[PDB]
Amino acid sequence: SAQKAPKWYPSEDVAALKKTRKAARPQKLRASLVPGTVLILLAGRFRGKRVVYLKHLEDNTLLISGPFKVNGVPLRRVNARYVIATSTKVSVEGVNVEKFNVEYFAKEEIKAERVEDQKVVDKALIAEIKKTPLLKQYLSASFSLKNGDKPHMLKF
Amino acid sequence: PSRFTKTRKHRGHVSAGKGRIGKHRKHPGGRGMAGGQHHHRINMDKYHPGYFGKVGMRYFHKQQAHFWKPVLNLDKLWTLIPEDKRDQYLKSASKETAPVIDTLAAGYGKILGKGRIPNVPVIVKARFVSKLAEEKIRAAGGVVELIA
Amino acid sequence: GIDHTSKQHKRSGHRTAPKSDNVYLKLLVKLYTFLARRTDAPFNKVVLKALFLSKINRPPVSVSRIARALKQEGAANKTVVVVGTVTDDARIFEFPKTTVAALRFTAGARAKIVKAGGECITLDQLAVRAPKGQNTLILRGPRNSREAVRHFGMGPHKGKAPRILSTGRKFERARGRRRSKGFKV
Amino acid sequence: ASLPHPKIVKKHTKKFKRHHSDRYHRVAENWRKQKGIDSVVRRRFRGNISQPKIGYGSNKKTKFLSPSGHKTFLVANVKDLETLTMHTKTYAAEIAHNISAKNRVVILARAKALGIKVTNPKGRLAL
RNA sequence: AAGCGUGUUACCUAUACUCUACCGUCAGGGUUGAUAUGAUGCCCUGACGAGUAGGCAGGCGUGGAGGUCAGUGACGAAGCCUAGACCGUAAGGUCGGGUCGAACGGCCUCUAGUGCAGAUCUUGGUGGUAGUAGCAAAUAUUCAAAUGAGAACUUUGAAG
RNA sequence: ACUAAUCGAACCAUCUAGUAGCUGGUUCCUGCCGAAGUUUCCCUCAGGAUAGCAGAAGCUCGUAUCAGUUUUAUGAGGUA
RNA sequence: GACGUAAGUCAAGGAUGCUGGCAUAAUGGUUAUAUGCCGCCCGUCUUGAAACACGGACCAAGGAGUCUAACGUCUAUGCGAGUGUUUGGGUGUAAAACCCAUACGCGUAAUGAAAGUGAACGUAGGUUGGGGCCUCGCAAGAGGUGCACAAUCGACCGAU
RNA sequence: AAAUAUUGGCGAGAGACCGAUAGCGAACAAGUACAGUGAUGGAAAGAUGAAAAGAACUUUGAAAAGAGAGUGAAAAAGUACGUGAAAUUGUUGAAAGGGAAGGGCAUUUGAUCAGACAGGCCAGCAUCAGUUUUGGUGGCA
Ligand SMILES: [Mg+2]
Ligand SMILES: [Mg+2]
Ligand SMILES: [Mg+2]
Ligand SMILES: [Mg+2]
Ligand SMILES: [Mg+2]
Ligand SMILES: [Mg+2]
Ligand SMILES: [Mg+2]
Ligand SMILES: [Mg+2]
Ligand SMILES: [Mg+2]
Ligand SMILES: [Mg+2]
Ligand SMILES: [Mg+2]
Ligand SMILES: [Mg+2]
Ligand SMILES: [Mg+2]
Ligand SMILES: [Mg+2]
Ligand SMILES: [Mg+2]
Ligand SMILES: [Mg+2]
Ligand SMILES: [Mg+2]
Ligand SMILES: [Mg+2]
Ligand SMILES: [Mg+2]
Ligand SMILES: [Mg+2]
Ligand SMILES: [Mg+2]
Ligand SMILES: [Mg+2]
Ligand SMILES: [Mg+2]
Ligand SMILES: [Mg+2]
Ligand SMILES: [Mg+2]
Ligand SMILES: [Mg+2]
Ligand SMILES: [Mg+2]
Ligand SMILES: [Mg+2]
Ligand SMILES: [Mg+2]
Ligand SMILES: [Mg+2]
Ligand SMILES: [Mg+2]
Ligand SMILES: [Mg+2]
Ligand SMILES: [Mg+2]
Ligand SMILES: [Mg+2]
Ligand SMILES: [Mg+2]
Ligand SMILES: [Mg+2]
Ligand SMILES: [Mg+2]
Ligand SMILES: [Mg+2]
Ligand SMILES: [Mg+2]
Ligand SMILES: [Mg+2]
Ligand SMILES: [Mg+2]
Ligand SMILES: [Mg+2]
Repeated sequence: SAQKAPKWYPSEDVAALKKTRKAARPQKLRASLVPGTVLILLAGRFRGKRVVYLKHLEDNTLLISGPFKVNGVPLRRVNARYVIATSTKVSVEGVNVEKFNVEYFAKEEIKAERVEDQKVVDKALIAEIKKTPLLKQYLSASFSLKNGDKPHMLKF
Repeated sequence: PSRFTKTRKHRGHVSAGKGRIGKHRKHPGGRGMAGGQHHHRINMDKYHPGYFGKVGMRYFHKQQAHFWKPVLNLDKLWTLIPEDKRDQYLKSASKETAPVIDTLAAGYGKILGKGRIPNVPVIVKARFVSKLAEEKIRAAGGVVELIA
Repeated sequence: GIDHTSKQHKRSGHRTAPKSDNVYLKLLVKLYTFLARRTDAPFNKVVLKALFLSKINRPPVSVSRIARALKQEGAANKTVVVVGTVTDDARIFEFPKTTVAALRFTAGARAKIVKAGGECITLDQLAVRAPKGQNTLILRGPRNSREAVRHFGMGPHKGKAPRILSTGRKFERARGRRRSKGFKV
Repeated sequence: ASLPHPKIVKKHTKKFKRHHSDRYHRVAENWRKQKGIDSVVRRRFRGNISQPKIGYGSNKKTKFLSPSGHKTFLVANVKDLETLTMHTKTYAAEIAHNISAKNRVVILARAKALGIKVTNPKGRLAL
């Protein structure tokens, strides 16, 4: 014997978990997040791009189609804590966002479904963006901070 | 044994438990009973009173076998009868058949009176007795027969 | 920082176990630890503590000391309990018929108790027949009749025994112990 | 797979080297408490080495555990190895240093059959 | 005033205070008709943690001894080296690699000539200084030849 | 002064590991506790004994007896 | 505990749910270096040491509370008014183990210088407490008995 | 006479003794070498390999020797011989360096390294629990 023995060994039995009191409850957003509000994306592939807030998905992610024909941003999700909510809104009571959910954006060349979904949703967006002037150029231009822009004093 | 001693624990510690100030030396107060009347007097008077001085008569050529006289007490007197046959005498506590206890062969020179023997008469053969030891033997109906 | 009123980390100063490595005494401690915890009988807690005691802390109990405790009124039928050794005493000539429970009996003590009509049992037979120690009688032997105690507290005017090897005249019966030689203690 | 265990906290991954074990070669790095009357290390002055003390003791739920989560048991032959047949998750085997190369093949094959983790399954392998 | 006096707030930061975790110590407890078979165990609860001289406790290591592991080993024991790895708060333990060649460990106990940084310690070995200080008294050497691997220094001749 | 580099008593061996209240040193870890330099005596003043401080072992009991505190009542004191 | 009529739910005696990347030197460890801040040389005597106090140029090996006679406290063990086989004898697988008679030591008696004498008036005393036990009480408590121990007054033994 | 003594002599048997700075001063040509007029003082020093098989032969060099070759399980065993530590040193490689160096906490950089797919590594978000910090605002005295 190179080492003697443990006279008794610790049990191989695995303990079950104590029943935990953490119910899952729905997330309340900050009040500045209302559907149709224009948002800036602060990170991602589309850093700084200005998008329209369309739907609030069940997995606590915002649904945005800042129109693809306007600035190249497709139908995709973003985290709520990673966007800037702007004071200016655009009416979204003509867009059908019901079929878009977590399963529409589940993982497992673009789909023929996804190219046609984008055109349907932004047709009611692009047409109603034209109601008030300069938005189409506003959303087509990315946001940035200049030599003196202080976000703690800036308004959005 | 060595491995259980404080010397093994004191390894690594400089003074080995003897102190840095006192600095263990050879004989800081003297040797043996030095200074029993001068600088160890308090210890000798507190713990060994009577040590210094003279007491009574000398005794040239003392032989302790002159003064050999072991004492047996009455409450231990019946132990000199053997264990088995002792009970026979305790019943029928009467004269004309009384146990002869010869305390000299049992190794005793004087019989003392620490007392309360049973009421059985008994014949005690002793070199010496005390007045009270004899009295309780005769109060039980026995006799002290002096021997030499 | 805490203004400590008492010494911190102080041990209780009482034995929680016997220092003995007797495997059989450890079973008696194991049984009375269970008994003193699952019963509210004060006897089981007293016996458990006495089973930790050192050899001088359980002096021998004579059968004569046992028999004198049976002259108390109503104590005759009680079971004498001695957490220690019961010795024999030849100075006592009559012994009653009683049940005695002890850690140890000498051969003379066991002979005398049985010959009287009595019974000698161990502390686990006592536990079975008296689980709460009902009708028991705990006896302890004299602690301070030890010869070592004679020398405890030696000093002037205290009348204690000096620590001495050879006794007799010429051994500490002089100056310090009589007025004719200096002073008396 | 070891039994599930918490995160492993060491509280001091750095060896407690002896004071001046890098100043004099004659002073080995084996830890020795300073007994000096003036020692800044003993007196715990700021800027000096820390001293081993009971506050650094490992969590009892996690002490003696290797980073994989097993306790190491030193084995010398096949018979020492089936001591861990029922304890494969809580213990792993380590072949002793003096075991021959031809006997290491036997223990490694037997451990792989019983599903026993070996902490050194590469000793004396001519590869 | 970044000075002096005085007042107001805001702010900075101790191993101190609060809360939590982990370690240890102490104290109080729970736990046997399966204690889900280790009761010097497992677990609950609370508090506490500075330290010379010194005391006690629990451990780590070394030489040898009784027992045991039908323990390891010429398919490589012991030793040594190793900014390679792992465990322990630590004393230390274990593994890989290289070198090596014949014995040596784990555990339970026994025993001691049992653990080093000091003692102007003992014995041995080695440095920096350092290619340094120096190899300067006794007037003095020189040329050629020979020998020789090699001549300021040997031999011979000549001269001084 | 000199008496073999030795002289106000040579050198060699042994008694002899002479004694030293004096100087130096006194070898692993961690844990818990934790001082004194003051009392009396001593050919004592660089030292001891003694009491005190400290540790350990505990023992008898189980909230007592208490208390580096105050109040109330009652004394005492001869300093500012 | 809260809500809900209930069912059940909950933020109520300690983190769950969802998603992404990587699956290796990315995190981490070790080590070298750099940077911020900090860090005087250890040991010793000392009121006080980094000291312009002492020892230490370096390294290896050796290197200092041991053993014995007698003894105090405490602890463990065996037996117990006894106890101690080992001076010896017997026996032996032979310095071991096993077995044993008489003595002897200590204890079971003290005191006095000694000659000597030598320990129950009593339930081996009385009083105050005293753990435990007994009786009665649901319990609190009350009464009885009260070992050890503590205080005190007595009795007995020796000296005077 | 015997029972008793025996650190000398002779012959034996042993050891929880020491293991080459130990154990006798002396494991060895040890009371030797050496020192002192003398009395006296008095060391250091064991180990190639199983066997010498102790390196034939070639080559460079005046030679010592080197480089090969060879013996050998091994020349990382070559009589400067088992292993072969440290101090100290040479070469190579890496790194840093304005009046020392060394160290403690943390991280960057370089180099190096262990483990794991039947969840390992690093994260993001939501709703809670515990401890805090910073605001907005409401109702009362
Ligand atoms: Mg000293
Ligand atoms: Mg005087
Ligand atoms: Mg570590
Ligand atoms: Mg060291
Ligand atoms: Mg100091
Ligand atoms: Mg001011
Ligand atoms: Mg501490
Ligand atoms: Mg200390
Ligand atoms: Mg050993
Ligand atoms: Mg090896
Ligand atoms: Mg190194
Ligand atoms: Mg060999
Ligand atoms: Mg030694
Ligand atoms: Mg050294
Ligand atoms: Mg030292
Ligand atoms: Mg020196
Ligand atoms: Mg020169
Ligand atoms: Mg000249
Ligand atoms: Mg000496
Ligand atoms: Mg001397
Ligand atoms: Mg403290
Ligand atoms: Mg001094
Ligand atoms: Mg006045
Ligand atoms: Mg006055
Ligand atoms: Mg790094
Ligand atoms: Mg640095
Ligand atoms: Mg500084
Ligand atoms: Mg001074
Ligand atoms: Mg100093
Ligand atoms: Mg000095
Ligand atoms: Mg010096
Ligand atoms: Mg050494
Ligand atoms: Mg003869
Ligand atoms: Mg020698
Ligand atoms: Mg050699
Ligand atoms: Mg070899
Ligand atoms: Mg070699
Ligand atoms: Mg070799
Ligand atoms: Mg060699
Ligand atoms: Mg080196
Ligand atoms: Mg310069
Ligand atoms: Mg919260």
